[PDB]
Amino acid sequence: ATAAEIAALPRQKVELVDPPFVHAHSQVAEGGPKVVEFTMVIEEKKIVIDDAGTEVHAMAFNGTVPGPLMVVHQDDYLELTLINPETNTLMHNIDFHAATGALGGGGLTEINPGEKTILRFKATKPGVFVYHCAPPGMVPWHVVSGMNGAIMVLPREGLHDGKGKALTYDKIYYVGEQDFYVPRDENGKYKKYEAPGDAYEDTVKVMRTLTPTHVVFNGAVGALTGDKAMTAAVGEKVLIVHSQANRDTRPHLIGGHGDYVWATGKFNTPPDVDQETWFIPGGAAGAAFYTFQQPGIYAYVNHNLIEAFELGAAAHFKVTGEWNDDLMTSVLAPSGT
Amino acid sequence: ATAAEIAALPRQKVELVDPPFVHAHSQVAEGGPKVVEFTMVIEEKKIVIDDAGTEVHAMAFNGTVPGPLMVVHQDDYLELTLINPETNTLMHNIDFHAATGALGGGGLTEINPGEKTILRFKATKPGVFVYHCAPPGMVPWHVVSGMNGAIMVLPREGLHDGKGKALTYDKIYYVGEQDFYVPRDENGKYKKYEAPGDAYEDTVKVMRTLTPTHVVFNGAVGALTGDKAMTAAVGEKVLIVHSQANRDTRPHLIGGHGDYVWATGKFNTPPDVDQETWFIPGGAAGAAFYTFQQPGIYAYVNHNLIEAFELGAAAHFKVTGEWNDDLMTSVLAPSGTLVPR
Amino acid sequence: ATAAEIAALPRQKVELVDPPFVHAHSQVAEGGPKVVEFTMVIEEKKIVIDDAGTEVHAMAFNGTVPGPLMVVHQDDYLELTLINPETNTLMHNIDFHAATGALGGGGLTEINPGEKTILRFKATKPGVFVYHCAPPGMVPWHVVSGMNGAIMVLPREGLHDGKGKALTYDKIYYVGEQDFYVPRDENGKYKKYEAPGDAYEDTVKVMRTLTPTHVVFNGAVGALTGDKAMTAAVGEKVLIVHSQANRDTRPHLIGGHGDYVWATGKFNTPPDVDQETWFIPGGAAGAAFYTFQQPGIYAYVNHNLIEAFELGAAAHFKVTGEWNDDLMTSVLAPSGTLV
Ligand SMILES: O=N[O-]
Ligand SMILES: O=N[O-]
Ligand SMILES: O=N[O-]
Ligand SMILES: [Cu+2]
Ligand SMILES: [Cu+2]
Ligand SMILES: [Cu+2]
Ligand SMILES: [Cu+2]
Ligand SMILES: [Cu+2]
Ligand SMILES: [Cu+2]
Repeated sequence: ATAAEIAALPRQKVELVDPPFVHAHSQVAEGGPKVVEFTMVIEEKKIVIDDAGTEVHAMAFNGTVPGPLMVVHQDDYLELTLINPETNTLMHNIDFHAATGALGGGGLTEINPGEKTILRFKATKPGVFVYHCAPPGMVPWHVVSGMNGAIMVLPREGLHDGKGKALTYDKIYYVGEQDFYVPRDENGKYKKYEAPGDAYEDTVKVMRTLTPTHVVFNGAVGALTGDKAMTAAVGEKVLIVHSQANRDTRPHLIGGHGDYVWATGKFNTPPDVDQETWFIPGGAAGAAFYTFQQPGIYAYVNHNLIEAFELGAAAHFKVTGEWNDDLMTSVLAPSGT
Repeated sequence: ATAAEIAALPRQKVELVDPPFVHAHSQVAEGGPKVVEFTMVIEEKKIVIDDAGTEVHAMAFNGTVPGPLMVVHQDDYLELTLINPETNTLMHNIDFHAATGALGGGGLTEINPGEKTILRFKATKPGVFVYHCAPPGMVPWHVVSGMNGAIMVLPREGLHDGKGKALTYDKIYYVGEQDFYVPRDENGKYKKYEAPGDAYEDTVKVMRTLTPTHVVFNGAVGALTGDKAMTAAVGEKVLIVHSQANRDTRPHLIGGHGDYVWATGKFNTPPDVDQETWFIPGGAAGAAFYTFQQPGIYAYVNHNLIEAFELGAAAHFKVTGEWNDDLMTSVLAPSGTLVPR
Repeated sequence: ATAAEIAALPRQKVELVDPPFVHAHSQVAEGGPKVVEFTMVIEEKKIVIDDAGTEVHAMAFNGTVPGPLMVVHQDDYLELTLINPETNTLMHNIDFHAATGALGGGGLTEINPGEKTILRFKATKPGVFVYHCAPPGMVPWHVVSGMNGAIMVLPREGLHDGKGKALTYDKIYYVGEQDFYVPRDENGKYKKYEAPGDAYEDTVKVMRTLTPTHVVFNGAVGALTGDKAMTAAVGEKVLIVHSQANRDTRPHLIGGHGDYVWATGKFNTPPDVDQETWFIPGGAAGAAFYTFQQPGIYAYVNHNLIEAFELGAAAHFKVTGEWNDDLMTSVLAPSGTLV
């Protein structure tokens, strides 16, 4: 498209919402290509990531870890206003893995506290994609302080299976998984600090072990449970988008499956089917579609079960509806032999 | 299917066999859906996992690590009687990743010592799938104590390649890979404990390093070697099911390939072909089909070679038959002069 | 093929070049099956791998880490002369994951210093494949001392997408990624050793932690950056072959994609498309095809960004050509209240 063709397209402003929900959008595009406008404000903030009161100095797009999901259609333009408020201490930027050129946008969006910038890129490839901060010389430190999220670039005709049949979800959730590297003192207790830059050296030492102290969804142990358990009903079709900007993961729905999984996250790569556990490499997003068939509490985990049940990587779905005895029944409930 | 329709189905009782063997089955289903019956007793038992004599309190379905492979066909029902004998100390249950509902059956099968339960599920999706114990609050410790295995839900029509041509194997093996996290003392020697519970706190510390001390097939270093090597002949078609309930692996047949690999384990996902090394994420099973072309000893490994040769993840195949110099020949054997060094 | 037919095939000798470059070849085969002859000399030598002067006693096919890429077509034979010079100290051999039999050739190629051997195998399967040394009983030590590379067995009709359209690259690069395990003393300083065997017990202790001290391309931190960046132009089609003989990696082109990725490395498995980050398990090679669309500097990384930017696994591409403002533009450059 020429600059005059892009000038003539409609603009749409979107209000973002906190993960794991996703802002309003249409699965099939409503209209020709648009320039879709988003704004995120970077907040350097303390987050508490476990029930021992462990703290992280988060570097949080729109104040959440992960940052929020942006949704556009293929060949729309995503136009981001990124703001780095004067109350922050570090320079930040943004790399969209969905984008083409200038290190994903990072080369064009380096903003010191008190600056803003506006980047536009054409979303030429359909899929779910990581975005993350990447300041030269400090890249993994920002990413493993929670400065990452994902976008979804839907095909203009919505999702389809490998054979071209429509897949339409009722619900969509976004699970961002985070590896944290929290320094400990000589007694094994997690250290606290009064500014992000005070933890830097201690944290690089833990990062270089390649062994996270915590692996969590939505920024904390247990965050996607209780008030934030994800909801569905028997018969509803749910898309679960999962990202991990730095480290591999292997998502699994305990008691369910991934009926269709774009494990690579890319919708022109046909999805795998009937998955028990799928694999998303560090630096990517993936998406699984499932139709619930049984009610109950489900857990949703990274299936390194030490990562899930010792280090924090477990969420719940609460699912209403009628039990199906054909699919599963207790013929004899636990009872003396 | 209604309760009445399920009741009218034929029942078949299977006698399980120990890994890496798989109980007798038919590749193509014989007749219509069935309720296929299995029984396993859980044994908490000390096992040795290396030639030094290192000792784990295993938590073993049917007394083996891995637990045995159960084979049914798509839309059969798998009906398991699971028994937790009164000589065990812990509650156990089972989660079938092939099943739908109640945490894969875990929510409906928590048995204390002295209890049994019968779970039935419809095997709706074809593939190989992990199963493992999962007591709430203690899940990884049971699974990395060996309490996991796999099932295979064959399509009713048997296996096919991605273009629909039949793939019929002559033998099958099940390789269960287990990461173990054994505590060490102040000088670096592995510790032994009187009961499973005495090991718990020291074992969780090693688990949280995410670094196994042992990574093994069939429960111990070298278990599938020597008189326990797997075997085949030139021309024979072998399916190798591989599972890992907790941690990634990357299987490889040294001197062979995976001609067709369902790396995800799911038979409605077309298999990769011509693979050197395939990848099975923790929490899953996969399957590779190969036709042997050359005789001799092969190794089958996790191709993190430190895991294979330092931590235990290496098996052998002994293959009989004639050597094929078209496929490979030593044009000049190692030769030269005997030099000082 | 009868014995006289195999004996009558043409023999062609090919000169290797050092990674990340690849020897000249044709994408579509030229003529019928041939026996393609290569020779490699193994060098044991000390290499420096980071800006602190840390040393590895490298075990290097053809004198490089990784060893060079050999390129043949499907149903050619690859006939390698492997030479272990008398100034080396260790026995070595070679396992081609592309080959069938004898542990990939390792059982037929065990050569002490002062020996040579010639192995021929039929390249029956198309794809990129690891090769590595594997002396029984010391396999991971040789591989993590750098003794590994890859080959490419192209289909005779060249590459194609999943629909059958031809995919023809202008350029090809081979990135071999290496995990090293360098012992440290109790102050955290990397240790140095007189002879390669002197480091063996300390190095296996590091190996057993499963945590590399360094993760590098072309054998050293920074080897493919700066003035050693790989190059392309806007409009150019580039195939990037990547291998890792011992440990998983997850390549990513920062500011680009893998337009077609044979993530398994095998050309009869249809490529994934539009990839951000692909995944190559330890013990395999993979290949990504991309057409560059934007000029400027790119980084090409293992996207565990701690492995990329703390442990060494980052390369650059320098790309010439015109900026495309349709694909990306700065609507407002970084700014505070005033311009
Ligand atoms: O089935 N997840 O442990
Ligand atoms: O070729 N297996 O090391
Ligand atoms: O986009 N690589 O960090
Ligand atoms: Cu930042
Ligand atoms: Cu990135
Ligand atoms: Cu148990
Ligand atoms: Cu599970
Ligand atoms: Cu060697
Ligand atoms: Cu190998």
